[PDB]
Amino acid sequence: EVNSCDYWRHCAVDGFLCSCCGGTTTTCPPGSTPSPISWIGTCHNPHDGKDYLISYHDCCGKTACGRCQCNTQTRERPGYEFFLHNDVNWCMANENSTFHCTTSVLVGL
Amino acid sequence: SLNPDLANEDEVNSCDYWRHCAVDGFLCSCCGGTTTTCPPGSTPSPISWIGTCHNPHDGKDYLISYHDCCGKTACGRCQCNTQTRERPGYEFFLHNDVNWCMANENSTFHCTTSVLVGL
Amino acid sequence: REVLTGGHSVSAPQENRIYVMDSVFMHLTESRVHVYDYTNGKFLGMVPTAFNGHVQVSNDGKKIYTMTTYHERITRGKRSDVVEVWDADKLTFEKEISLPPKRVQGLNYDGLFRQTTDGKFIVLQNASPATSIGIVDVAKGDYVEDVTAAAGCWSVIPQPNRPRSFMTICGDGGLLTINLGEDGKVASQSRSKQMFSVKDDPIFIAPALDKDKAHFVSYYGNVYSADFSGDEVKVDGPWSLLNDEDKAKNWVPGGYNLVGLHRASGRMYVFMHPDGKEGTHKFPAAEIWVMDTKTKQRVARIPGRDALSMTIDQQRNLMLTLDGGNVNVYDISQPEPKLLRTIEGAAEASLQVQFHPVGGT
Amino acid sequence: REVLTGGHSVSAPQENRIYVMDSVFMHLTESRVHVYDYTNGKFLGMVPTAFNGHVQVSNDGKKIYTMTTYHERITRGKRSDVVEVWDADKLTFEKEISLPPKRVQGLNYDGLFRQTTDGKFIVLQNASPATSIGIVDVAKGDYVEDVTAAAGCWSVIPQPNRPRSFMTICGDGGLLTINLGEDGKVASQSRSKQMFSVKDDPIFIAPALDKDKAHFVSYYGNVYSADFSGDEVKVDGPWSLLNDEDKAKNWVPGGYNLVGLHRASGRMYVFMHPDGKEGTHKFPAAEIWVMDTKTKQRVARIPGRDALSMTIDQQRNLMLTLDGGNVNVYDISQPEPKLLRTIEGAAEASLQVQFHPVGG
Repeated sequence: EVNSCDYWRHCAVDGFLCSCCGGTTTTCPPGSTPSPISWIGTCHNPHDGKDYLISYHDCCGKTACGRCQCNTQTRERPGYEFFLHNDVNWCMANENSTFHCTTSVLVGL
Repeated sequence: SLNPDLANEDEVNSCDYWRHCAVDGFLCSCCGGTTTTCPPGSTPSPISWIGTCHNPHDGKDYLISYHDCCGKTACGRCQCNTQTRERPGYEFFLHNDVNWCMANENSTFHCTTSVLVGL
Repeated sequence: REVLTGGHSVSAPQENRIYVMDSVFMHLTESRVHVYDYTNGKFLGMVPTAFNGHVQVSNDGKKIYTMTTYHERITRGKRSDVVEVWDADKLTFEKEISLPPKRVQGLNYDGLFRQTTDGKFIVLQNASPATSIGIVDVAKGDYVEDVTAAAGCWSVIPQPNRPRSFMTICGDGGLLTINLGEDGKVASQSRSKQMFSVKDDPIFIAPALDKDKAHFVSYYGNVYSADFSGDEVKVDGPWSLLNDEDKAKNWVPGGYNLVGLHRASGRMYVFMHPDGKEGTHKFPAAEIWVMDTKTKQRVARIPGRDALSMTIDQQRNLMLTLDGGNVNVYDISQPEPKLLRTIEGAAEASLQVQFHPVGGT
Repeated sequence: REVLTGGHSVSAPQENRIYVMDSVFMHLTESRVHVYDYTNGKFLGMVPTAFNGHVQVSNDGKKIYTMTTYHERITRGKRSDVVEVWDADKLTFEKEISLPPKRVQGLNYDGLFRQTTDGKFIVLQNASPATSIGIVDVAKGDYVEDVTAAAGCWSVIPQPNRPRSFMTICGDGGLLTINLGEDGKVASQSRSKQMFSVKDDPIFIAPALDKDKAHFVSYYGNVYSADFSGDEVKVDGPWSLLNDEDKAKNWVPGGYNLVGLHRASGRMYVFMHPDGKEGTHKFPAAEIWVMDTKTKQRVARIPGRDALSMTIDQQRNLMLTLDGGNVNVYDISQPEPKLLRTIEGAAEASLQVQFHPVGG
């Protein structure tokens, strides 16, 4: 279920799901580096009915994973609200900015 | 038969066109070039593999030189993989599984041409 | 007998040419610009743009500007962000202009990579992730300096009635105007009143750009206006794109480069889809609506062909639309657009198409 | 509160791993190796290999070697041909080894990028377009020797029964054997008698490689053998893959990495298709034939699944086949191969798959 674009935590993912790329929801595939910065989504948990902050950290420094591409946009906003915006490469400040895949890290309520 | 520029474009852009009998790659005539000219900003290879192809229109056989155009990324259009009289790398200049841009200033492969040398 | 030659020019004249910016997202390090002839769908050539290239054509029509990122070993080694200058007719590289290593990496909205009206400066979006606007001096082949005043703002809207002025959309819902001096540094600036509520009615960044004003559409189908005929920008809106029927079926805008303006007539073109709700602002077009910006009424609606981005040519009265892979060519010399042709497979993953400029003085 | 971390190792044991070399010919500057678990089809990771990369795994299983070409600005600027050494478990870059700017750019036949049996030297094909064989000292991280004696020859066939010896196929239809010293320089060499007629019966370069001999198949379905139990290679052949019925339907071999040998049984696996004629030597398999190399007779034939390349794992008795996009996994512990599963979309344009070594 975590490998589907419909999975609730993925509500603002624009990119490849890391869990399809040899990583998990919260870990980079071997040899790709987490971004320290990220866009953030607010996603609805269908089980408890509460909204949670999800941090969409990229994994960087390897070329495109190419698997499980998602382009979901719940509560996503343009670049004038920059940390809510997902049409930019959140690897942009890494030592190597090549985009590999995206994670969906649960922050909290 | 001998002058692709006077022929139907659809015909020269097909992998079945008689002189494309040992092409492995993208036809330059579909990439903004012609059968004998590189697309703008891509460079001819000074070396090539060579094929012998039969011309069904005049019934004669012709030496064809498969020069690449180089220094731009893959054209992506009209990919062909025809293998008439093609041989492995121990007959190197008859072989088409190598990049004939390999000796250019930039070896990035863009597209392949089919240049008529003679009978 | 025959001899292969290079050094050739593009086979069709400039007035026939369009530029399809292929991100090639599946292999984003090999992005490129595909050059097509819009009159017959013929592929004319291409310009390689490495990782997530952006592209524009010089106002004078002689050069193609690209913007890209290299690293010494692609996925490792030292970063070089650059603008490149390419000859439009030979499709050859001429010059590299070094940028600071923070040029925007993202999808190809027009406003991330622009030039002043007089063509003398390239004006680009930076993100480190702190935002600023970068100025490149074309004559000098130099980077000038960051426009730090634009922190917390996004994208570049040139003012076509002034030689080196542009605006940007800010997080306060207003517009910041920057007026450059002859050296590309900020000579003066001004900030408008709030144009839109960021929380309640966020706008799409793509302008419908007239000579002395600009219109923007919102997530909920409203229209906002920025009039820069004066030194102070005067902001207005909203007015609704929607009648009662439209509202009942929840029609909203959606797309990327999703609007355009035919300046002579004042017709604004907008990609629209039904059943709008939170999360549908980048949905493909069910329809294209054509709005009269003077009467504030819709004058036409046609099938969207799942289009996501568009562009307008004032000089030949045309509209191009783009669904990610295919380009549609429309005649817009009358209120109802007419489909002339579709170019299939122009790109693998493009969200931006542009004409080669004709005239425009 | 969750925290994203890197630094992680590949999640499946080495013995489960296979390596699909994706040329991505449509975008050849972003070639890569995809790492898969053959037991369940799971994607485990990848290694980027820039323009037309080649790949192998160190014989001791600890490292991945790639071979590729960079330019300062990709399509312009200074060329750098390299071997890179990557950690096999962390899939991270460790070392770049500089090559002269003539490493082979071409499709991924095994014999273009190999290593000595003892694992101490990488042995690679150059073309400038004049051919030579390049030697890389793994321990030193240095290009140490350029075997110009191999001019007019092609590809590298390691001898599994000697520590630093290999053969290459030459334009005279014979084989050149090179024995490297412990410094990676040529210590001796020899040339066989003509094995095959280059003009009349050209062989595919892909060996069916045993511990002390190698078999090769021809464009017309003959088999040639090279016995290197001694210092001097003894050559023989042809025998035909074909019986009379086979000939009537014009069956011939076709593909790229198109053969394989199961060393315990002597079974040789070959991709075949009917209606052979000039120009069909790279056609996808209609069938896989299973040949007993001792009796020189076919024992079985199965559907080919349009496969183009293969590879064998001796110790788990497995064969993988590959059609450009998808990987089929076969059990070959018995004479008839049994299809276990297919890994769909393992690559966009791959003609080579390899097992992680387990034999040390």
